[PDB]
Amino acid sequence: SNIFAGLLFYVLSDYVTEDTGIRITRAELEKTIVEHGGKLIYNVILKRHSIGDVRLISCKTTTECKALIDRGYDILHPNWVLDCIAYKRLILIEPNYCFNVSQKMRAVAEKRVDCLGDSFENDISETKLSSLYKSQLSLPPMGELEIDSEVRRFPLFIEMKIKLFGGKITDQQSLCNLIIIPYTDPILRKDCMNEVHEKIKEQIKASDTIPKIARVVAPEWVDHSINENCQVPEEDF
Amino acid sequence: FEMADKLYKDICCVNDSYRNIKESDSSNRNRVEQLARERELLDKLLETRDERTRAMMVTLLNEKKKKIRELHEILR
Amino acid sequence: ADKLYKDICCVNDSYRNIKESDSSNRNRVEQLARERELLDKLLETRDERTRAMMVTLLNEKKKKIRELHEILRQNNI
Repeated sequence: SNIFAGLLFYVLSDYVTEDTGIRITRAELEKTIVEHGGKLIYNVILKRHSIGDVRLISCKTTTECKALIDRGYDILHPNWVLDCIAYKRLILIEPNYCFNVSQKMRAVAEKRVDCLGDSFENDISETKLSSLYKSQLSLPPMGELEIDSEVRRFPLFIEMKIKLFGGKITDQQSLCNLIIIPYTDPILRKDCMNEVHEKIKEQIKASDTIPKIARVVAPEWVDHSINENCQVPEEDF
Repeated sequence: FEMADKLYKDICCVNDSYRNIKESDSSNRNRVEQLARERELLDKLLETRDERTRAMMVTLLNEKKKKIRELHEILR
Repeated sequence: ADKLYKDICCVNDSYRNIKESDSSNRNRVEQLARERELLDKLLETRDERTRAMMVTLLNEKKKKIRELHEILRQNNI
């Protein structure tokens, strides 16, 4: 055909033993060979070649295949062929075969994924997350961290309450870290500024040094904040 | 009749158990109102942010990964 | 006279809507309200599964970001 080779990213003799479709469609062997055999030179075709062994052997299913895993060679496949299409090739040969080099490759492989799922490939697509995600059992639980993501807020005294919670929070129903307070008249505004802003100045009679004073913010805050990240001072009532 | 006024005594249940339907045809609609208008424009929407959260990760977890391959590929 | 025995029509005011807004509605106000407390129990369950995910990945590559880095000791930058 000559695409010359769109993207000449091998030097290694490929030859492939059978194919199917994964969940979408089906790649159709000639359709593999040519979809890289084009993209780079390498051959099922006659090669008496024995002078050094980079014959990479890709395959979906086995049967007729057998007789050479049952002779030591490691099958590794395919995807890795299709996944090399994605970006470039030095896709460090990660879990995808029928070969098994038990004590010596499925062992050397896992070195090149991480603890849970992804290779250190070019990882991810927002789908590829949900891929190795809906798959789990090991998970080392909570604790402390000091750099975040796109979901964070910190503890206080539902709608307002849960908008804290719905996204990285704590909450927790006594004297702590923050106060969002429910607005308006003698009632929320005044009786929530209650005496209960006064029920803070018992701490001082108590605690020897100044019981640290938290910041106090219109619920208003949470929202006008939730909408990017967080400010505080320009925000009373 | 001194049998009339009984009816001139509906004013009770059939005016008060009615002044009752009120706060039950009001307040119990009013919640189903609130209780929905709330979440049906909350729950599923902050979760627009479950979507924002991904890309951050993606666009800025592949951040970390690149900065392996560079490393890993300056070595013998 | 009998014009009042003729206001039983009233207990039908009652006999449709209080056959609704304390019938039908209270149901809505708990059947589909102690629904929140089905999902909240989830959307924390999930939301905390999927934070412990994110992290331990962010976490996994950061560990490795040292491993390699401080194998970069013999051949410094």
